[PDB]
Amino acid sequence: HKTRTDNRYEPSLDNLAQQDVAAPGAPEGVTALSDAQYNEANKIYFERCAGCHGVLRKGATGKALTPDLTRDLGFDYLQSFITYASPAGMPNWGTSGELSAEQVDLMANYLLLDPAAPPEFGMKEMRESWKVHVAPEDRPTQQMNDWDLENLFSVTLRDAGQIALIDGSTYEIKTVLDTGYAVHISRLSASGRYLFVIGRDGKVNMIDLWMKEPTTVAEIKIGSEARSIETSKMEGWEDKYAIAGAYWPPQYVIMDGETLEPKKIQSTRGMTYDEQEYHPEPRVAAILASHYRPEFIVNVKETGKILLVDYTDLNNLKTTEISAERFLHDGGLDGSHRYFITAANARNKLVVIDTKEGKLVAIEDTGGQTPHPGRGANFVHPTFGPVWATSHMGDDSVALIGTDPEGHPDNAWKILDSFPALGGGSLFIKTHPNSQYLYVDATLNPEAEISGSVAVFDIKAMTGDGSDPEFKTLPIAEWAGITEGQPRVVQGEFNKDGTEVWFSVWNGKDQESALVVVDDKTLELKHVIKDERLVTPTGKFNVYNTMTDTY
Amino acid sequence: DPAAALEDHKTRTDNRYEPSLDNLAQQDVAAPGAPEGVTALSDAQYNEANKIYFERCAGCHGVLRKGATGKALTPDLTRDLGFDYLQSFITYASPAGMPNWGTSGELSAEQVDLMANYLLLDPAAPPEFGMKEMRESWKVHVAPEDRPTQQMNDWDLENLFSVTLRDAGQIALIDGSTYEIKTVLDTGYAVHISRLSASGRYLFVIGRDGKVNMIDLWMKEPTTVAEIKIGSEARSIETSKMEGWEDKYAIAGAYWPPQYVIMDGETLEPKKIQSTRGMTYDEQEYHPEPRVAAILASHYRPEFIVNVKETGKILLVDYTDLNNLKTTEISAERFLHDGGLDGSHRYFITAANARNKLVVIDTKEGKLVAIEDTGGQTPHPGRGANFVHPTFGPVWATSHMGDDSVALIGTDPEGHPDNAWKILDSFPALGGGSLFIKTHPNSQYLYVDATLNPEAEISGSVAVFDIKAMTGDGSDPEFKTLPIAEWAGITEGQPRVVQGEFNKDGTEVWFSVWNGKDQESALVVVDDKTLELKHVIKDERLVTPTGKFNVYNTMTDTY
Ligand code: DHE
Ligand code: DHE
Ligand code: HEM
Ligand code: HEM
Repeated sequence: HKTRTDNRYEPSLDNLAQQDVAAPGAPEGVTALSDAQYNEANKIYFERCAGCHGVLRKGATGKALTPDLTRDLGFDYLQSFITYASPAGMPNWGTSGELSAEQVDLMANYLLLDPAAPPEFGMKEMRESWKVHVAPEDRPTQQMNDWDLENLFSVTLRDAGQIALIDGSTYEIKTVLDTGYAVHISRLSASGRYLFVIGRDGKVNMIDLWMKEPTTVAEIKIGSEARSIETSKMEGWEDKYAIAGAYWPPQYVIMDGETLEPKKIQSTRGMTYDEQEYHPEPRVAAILASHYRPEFIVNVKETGKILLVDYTDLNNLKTTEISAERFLHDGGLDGSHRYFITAANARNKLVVIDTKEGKLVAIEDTGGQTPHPGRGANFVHPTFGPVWATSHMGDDSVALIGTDPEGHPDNAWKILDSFPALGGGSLFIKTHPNSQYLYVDATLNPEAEISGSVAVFDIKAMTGDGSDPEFKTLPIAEWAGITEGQPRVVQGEFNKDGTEVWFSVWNGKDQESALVVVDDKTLELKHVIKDERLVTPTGKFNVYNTMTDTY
Repeated sequence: DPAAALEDHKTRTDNRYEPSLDNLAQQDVAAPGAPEGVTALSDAQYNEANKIYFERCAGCHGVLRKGATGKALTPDLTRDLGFDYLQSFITYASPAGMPNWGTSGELSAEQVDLMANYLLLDPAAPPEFGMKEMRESWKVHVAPEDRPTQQMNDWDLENLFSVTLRDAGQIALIDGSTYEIKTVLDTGYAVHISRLSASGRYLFVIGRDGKVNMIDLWMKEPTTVAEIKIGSEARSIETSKMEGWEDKYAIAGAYWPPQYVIMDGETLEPKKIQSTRGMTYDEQEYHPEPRVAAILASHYRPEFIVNVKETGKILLVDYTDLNNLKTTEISAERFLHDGGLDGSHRYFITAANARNKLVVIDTKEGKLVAIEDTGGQTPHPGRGANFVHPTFGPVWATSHMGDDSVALIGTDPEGHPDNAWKILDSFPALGGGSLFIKTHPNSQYLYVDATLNPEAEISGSVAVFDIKAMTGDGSDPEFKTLPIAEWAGITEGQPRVVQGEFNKDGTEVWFSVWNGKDQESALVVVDDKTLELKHVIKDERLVTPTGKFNVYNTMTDTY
């Protein structure tokens, strides 16, 4: 229950926590909580505990806390245990994990009562929230603004419920668009015309980059808690569909790529792959799109299932449910775009799926604690050949896995090397075909100096001889020149040409933040982006690199 | 207005066939707490109400009370209605269950109050049943290696009949030519159906309580060689029938938990469990209790065909790879129940009973091909009846529970294009309450029962149509009425005749004369060529005979 560098990345269901709940009756031997006491405890539970234990308390990374188990433990045990607090959430907006004596009582009593399941969110609810602001027939037939769309960057202004569209060459903020609250990621249609953003509360906004003044042409709510979205990327299916994944309800939704009309909702509730036991809360994590078949690649966390969903027929729906490893989170395709490599983070494993054949290929331990690749980093190692890399939240290690079964059979799907970067708390590793450098952040590191810097390895100098490759440390936060707080540097993202890499210097909402652009060839500071509108910048997504999956 | 119960809860000929979860009802449950404004029930009182609910109400309203054919009765809804309304409504009783064993639907004043109070309380979900639970129940009595390598008894296995002796939880293996009860086997609780492996060697039976038994017909004395529990309430089972996959797998479907399980065809080892919880096909709303109904096996692909009732989805599950599981979830129609393959074994035709529709799936292409209203009320085909109509061509027939109609649908898209998947004719048989229609390739007759008809004369008889005399003139073909119950010579009670089943040669058809467990029942064998009584099977052991399955016709899907 203490704060580890690799346990702060748990889901904070703060949007779901806003829903009022009715206090249940208490069975013999259990004391009931008033509506207010219960609601106060429920809000705390959803915001700080549900991530590890589940809203239904059936367990996730943390064990189940169902009434039968908790009642056996007793109020005294629960009270004493909860007194120590709980793991802190993500920095800047997350919880501290500290509880008062009054709250420790509410929490202990709450865990002894029978929880209700939060409301479902189906077609009727989605269609009611579905709004087409600009019908397809009323949209332009060609780009009507003069922006360089493919070099645009879509930046999340987290706490402001907005995104900034920034010119990748001039660094001018072309526009700031409202979305509501905390967009998690931006994804582009295969043609690069449509920008899709998903907010943590399940709201999806679709933006037409071809309009003279790009704006939301359609919006829809697909759940109460969501983190993922993706577009159809199979040749011939450009702009056909979009898909969104939710934590609650546990489901994914395929929507029309032009109107956001909800077409197919699929529940992810089901059996765990290994112990084959029913799990009522299998959250949808990363969602990618196949380049080999007209399918979406969906990670189902708690059950350890990777779904290949064929979108050529939504009525006679074909899917391949792949038994993988529990706690699937993020991942990416290799350089050839044929293999999906994903982190089963809590189990320190990388799962590899062949998207052409639709089958599991390998599962390997990285030797590190809690791999968190984001989409990862693909590059040609001088000795090993094609590899994909990931850093870790739990330690300072960077692991490389071979990704070329045809040309380098002996290295394929094997962890070829592991070496240290700046320190623990890493979230994103990055490179680009035109770059000779491998960038690794350390966002969640407890040391300000480290969390504000980035490690950079020279791929060309890598020998794979077993020694630890040296790295240059870029003082990103220092380059941004921010006085107050301990801003955290996060997520490298390259421009279309792969000549410049951007990083977010993430500070609190009422504090100063910035984006730092680094000249990839020289590893020197290129530009510092600051604007009063740039509030809590986090995710950044270059249109071209996102639409083509170039990483 | 509570007086609305007079119609909503009235017993009809077509509303007595909803599930009775009497096995799940046996589990003792703790009383939940009662929130403010609600009076609590003691553990004893709550358990009593729970048992009644699972036995008489859960079929229509759901174990979780989220609604099935009947509306949801969750605490949020019932509390708004209030105790007074519920008490008054429930006082009128509820629809009766199936004959002989079903509920009367009558409640005492004490019980009515227990039910009203029960509905105001928050129900807990019954226990799940996963791999750990299944493996704990898994027992292999005779390892494959120790079984015979050839038939060791002298029985004509293909002409054998596996008959459900319902209430006793037994099955009688009866010789198809001598009519001798070769053996009566015990499985514990009520067996719903018998299915045969593709080779015809293994007999699989599914108990309503979720118990699966596998019987080796090659043993000198056939007995259960392996058993396993796959849930708390189950009604379906099937074997792999794709060429090259003989004896490879068995699959069982459950009402609770909502799931299906693929097992090893030789040992019953549980291999893959799949939850059926999901979204309804049309309104796309989450349903927490989608029951698995009929399960058939594809002859065109190595797949099982699974009907998921409340969500209206037909699943085509590919068993060639259980790790990288390929399935096709076909949006069909809600309330899918029973069905069968056409004569060519390519198309699955199934009844979405509560909606009076027949759904047709192309098992080769793995897609929905048609949905047609039968024009009748509550179609209940069983596996149906396929035959080449003299003027219409290949057709599949179904009778109805809600009326006396028999509907024919064309099943030949290539050879009789205009007639394909269209209701070609509809005509009356004996009366409403029909459950099974039957024919065989070697017979020119179509048999139709009327099991649930309120009139004894009708419920104890069968209508027989002469397929050869059928024209396409739109008029109603005549039928001969066979007094099956009368032929059986049974005095006490009103036994009901149910389900025709042919012998291997298709020269004789059997019917069950179904009476109560403490009453006399019988099996009646009719000579198909003459439509005359051939033989009556009576035995003190023949208690509550219902489903009958001929080994050959079942293993080959000949109907
Ligand atoms: C499932 C998931 C994905 C994969 C998206 C996809 O494939 O489309 C993802 C990706 C991401 C990516 C993707 C990067 C990429 O390059 O693909 C980014 C930038 C990101 C910024 C953040 N994430 Fe993320 N994130 C979660 C979930 C996820 N994050 C959480 O549940 C968690 C731990 C807590 C929560 O309740 O949200 C969490 C906190 C954060 C943050 O605090 C970050 C740093 C800032 C923010 O804006 O909230 N997450
Ligand atoms: C899901 C299902 C099937 C499909 C089987 C398959 O494809 O493997 C089926 C088939 C059947 C078939 C299949 C016949 C065939 O030729 O395929 C028969 C004989 C049959 C005899 C009965 N059924 Fe059945 N039956 C149910 C469910 C089902 N019945 C119920 O839920 C119900 C309504 C009440 C209950 O709680 O069980 C019920 C009551 C009955 C009876 O009362 C019958 C008449 C006597 C008995 O033994 O219980 N059901
Ligand atoms: C949030 C305030 C919160 C509560 C409440 C909570 C409770 C809780 C209890 C009572 C236990 C004891 C379980 C037992 O049977 O002994 C327990 C145990 C663990 N928890 Fe927890 N927990 C809260 C929050 C969190 C968070 C944010 C995490 C995940 C980072 C988490 C994790 C765990 C883990 C791990 C355990 C130890 C046992 C195990 O599952 O290995 N909890 N929690
Ligand atoms: C079992 C004894 C049983 C109970 C209890 C029960 C309750 C119940 C209530 C309180 C209503 C009224 C709800 C309202 O007005 O909102 C209600 C309504 C219907 N029921 Fe029922 N019911 C019990 C049993 C059964 C059975 C066995 C069936 C199915 C054959 C059934 C069906 C219905 C139907 C139909 C209605 C009317 C509303 C609708 O869903 O159309 N009930 N029941």
